[PDB]
Amino acid sequence: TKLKAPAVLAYSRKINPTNALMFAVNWSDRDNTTAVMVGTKTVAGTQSVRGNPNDADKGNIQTVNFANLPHNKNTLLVKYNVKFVGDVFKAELGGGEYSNTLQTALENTDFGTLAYRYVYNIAAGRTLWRNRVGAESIETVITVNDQTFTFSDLLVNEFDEDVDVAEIADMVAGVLSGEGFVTLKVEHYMLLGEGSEVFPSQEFVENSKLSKQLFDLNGQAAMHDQKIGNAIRTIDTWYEDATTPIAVEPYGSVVRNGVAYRAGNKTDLFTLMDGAVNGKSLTEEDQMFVTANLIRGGVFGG
Amino acid sequence: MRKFIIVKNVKVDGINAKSSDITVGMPPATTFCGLGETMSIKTGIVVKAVSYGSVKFEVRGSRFNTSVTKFAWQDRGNGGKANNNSPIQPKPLADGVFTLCFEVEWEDCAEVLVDKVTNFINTARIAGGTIASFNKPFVKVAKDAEELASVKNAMMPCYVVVDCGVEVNIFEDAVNRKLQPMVNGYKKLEKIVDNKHMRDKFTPAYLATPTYTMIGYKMVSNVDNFDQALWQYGENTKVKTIGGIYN
Amino acid sequence: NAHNLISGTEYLWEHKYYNTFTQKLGGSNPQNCTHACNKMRGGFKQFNCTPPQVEDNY
DNA sequence: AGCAATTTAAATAGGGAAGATAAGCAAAGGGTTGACGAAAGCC
DNA sequence: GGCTTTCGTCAACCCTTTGCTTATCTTCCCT
Repeated sequence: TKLKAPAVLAYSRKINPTNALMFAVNWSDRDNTTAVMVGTKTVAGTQSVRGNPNDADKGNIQTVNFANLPHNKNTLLVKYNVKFVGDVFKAELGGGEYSNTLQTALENTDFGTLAYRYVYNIAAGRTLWRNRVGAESIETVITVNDQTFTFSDLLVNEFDEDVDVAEIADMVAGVLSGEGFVTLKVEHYMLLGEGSEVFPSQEFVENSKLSKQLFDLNGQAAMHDQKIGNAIRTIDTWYEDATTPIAVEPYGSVVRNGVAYRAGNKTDLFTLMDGAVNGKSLTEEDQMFVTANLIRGGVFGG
Repeated sequence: MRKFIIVKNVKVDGINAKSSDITVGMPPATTFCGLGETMSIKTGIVVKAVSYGSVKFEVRGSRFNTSVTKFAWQDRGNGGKANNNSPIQPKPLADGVFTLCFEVEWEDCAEVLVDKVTNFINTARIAGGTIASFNKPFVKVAKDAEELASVKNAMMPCYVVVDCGVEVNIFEDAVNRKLQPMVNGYKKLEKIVDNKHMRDKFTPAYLATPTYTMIGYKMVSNVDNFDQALWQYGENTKVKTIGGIYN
Repeated sequence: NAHNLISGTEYLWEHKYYNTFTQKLGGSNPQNCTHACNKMRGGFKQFNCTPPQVEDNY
């Protein structure tokens, strides 16, 4: 009598960011929006591969895409548009009955602090991945339906209580609890410094002469929307022995650390979804994790 | 001293691609030799050989099956069954743009020869296919061998048929040496004693099984000897090239 | 020729010669045609006699 | 109102880093294309 | 006495997934 998940069950992304375009401004005249071009440089060094103490001194020439602030502007600006979409339990590819019993298994999830963690990850500047390391201050300006919100000092590791993140998260959770959508026009101003080096997203190219190739929109330095969205959904502090917020994944998995924080401890998304559709009463953190996966999206079947 | 008339880019569609039971595709040299003797009958210009090349040729269908023809209820006495679909006997159809080059011997001006060949081709039918279009035929002569090659290269671009001969049989060498098989003629099995259901009552008739030779496609300029591309009626109830087996 | 049809189908399926067409001869139910069409229902192998094309853009 | 000069040489070399991954679903239909033989009204 | 219509009769598969060829070009020479 177990309610098996359909193979075709798939949820769409309901937090849609745009490609985060990266401009250069000063800290005073932020309207002087000059775009940061990706340049290409070729750099000489040494090959210091772990298992090669022979090629060590031979030399190493690498062609890398670089992006820097110009030497007349000390502030990096990052412009993007988060798009929180409601209707969060209607799986656009899933079955009707399984998605309906998952919806009526997850009506009581606290959307307020889910939306607070999303808007906090926007406001504290987690969408600036390496662009926050080394900065006098990080000013986040979010336009939410003709309402400008200003953010100066927010520690990104823990989700502190403040009234502006809660104010934006009020209509973000109102969207995520029901229908409609809300658009967050985000502008980040990092006082990086005069001629400082900025960190755009890097593309994967297989057979290319470039060692590192950055993402460029018509030549302008930019971040990928998936990197920005990963930084939105980096809210998971509810897994086993949680010390830092990780990205919401179906297996709680990060690739760089080489460990899945929710695989092998029956806290992965699929076990809690099968528990939700089979009468196991979920916890508040557990429901919040499952709903965060449902608005991250993904196909969950087979 | 040799004379030729070339009809270039003979776009023909509706070609009966069923060359035989085991060959479907390009019409064989028996078809084009039959076309040559057809003009020997209608126009009176008696034709020794025909060299034919394929500019374009597509058999209607997929890469493994030909598109069958929706048959029409045309036999007598099967009314009542006419509302249902007619049964399909296998006849693949094809389209083809050809280039033909007829060895003729002529004693008048080239204009009346061109007009006679044009008036034939306007009423002709290449392999059961309606001749959709054709360029104005032009007369070229092969006084010597360099002039023979001039006529040869005047059929550009086309893939002519060269005979490569039978070693053991058709299937074996088609896999081994990878050459194409086609009908070079027929083999007579039995005399036909009933001439009532035939085209003529006086012309002697035989049941036949198509003999095949193995052939290759080479572009007309890459053919060294034009006599190896000119097919003609041999005296073995078959057709053959003037130059014999292509080497 | 019947030997050509049957032996060619068997050989060109045996010797992996795939430059061919396949035709079921009798139709929907080939037992009214011929015993070989009745039994070899997969169709007879005939030679794909298409010549090479001339590319127009040259 | 066209006239604008000739030769001569264009740098040798050393390097172009590896380590990770490259999803799992579920679909992919049949509908016509039958000729001989045998009852059986019908000129 | 054929003759033309319609109904009954007799069956049963192992498939394979592009090349075939591959285009018609300057030396002497003197006017």
